[PDB]
Amino acid sequence: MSSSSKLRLLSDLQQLQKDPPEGITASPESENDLYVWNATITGPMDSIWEGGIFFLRLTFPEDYPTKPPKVKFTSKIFHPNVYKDGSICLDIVQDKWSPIYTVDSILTSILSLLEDPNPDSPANPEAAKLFVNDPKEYKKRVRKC
Repeated sequence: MSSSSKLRLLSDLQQLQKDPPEGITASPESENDLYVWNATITGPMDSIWEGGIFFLRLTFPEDYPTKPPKVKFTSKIFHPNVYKDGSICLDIVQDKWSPIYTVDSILTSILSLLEDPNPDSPANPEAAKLFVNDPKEYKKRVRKC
């Protein structure tokens, strides 16, 4: 189980280093622990996110990819699917996890959440209600966290 999770994490990193997705970076924090990663994503170049860069922490279980990583924002953010501690409500790293998802797919999915939030799972109900009912105020709260 230890060698298989190491090998899969090595494989996920090799994929990212070969074809890095636009605006996304990710890697182990230290070469001695493949199970704790830092990542950055670049928000859409629109009037809400303004190309802002956000920091994330991914921590992987010992039996990855059978179980998903835990992913959280370490940058502060105002967003319908992000809890106060930065943890993200995203079903593909939760109830809908599948070993088919690499770090690349996970981070690509999280960037999509930024530009297109899911109002159905409001981790942040205030943000969700503004996104749905008052977009000008939503944008205001996004830009001043």
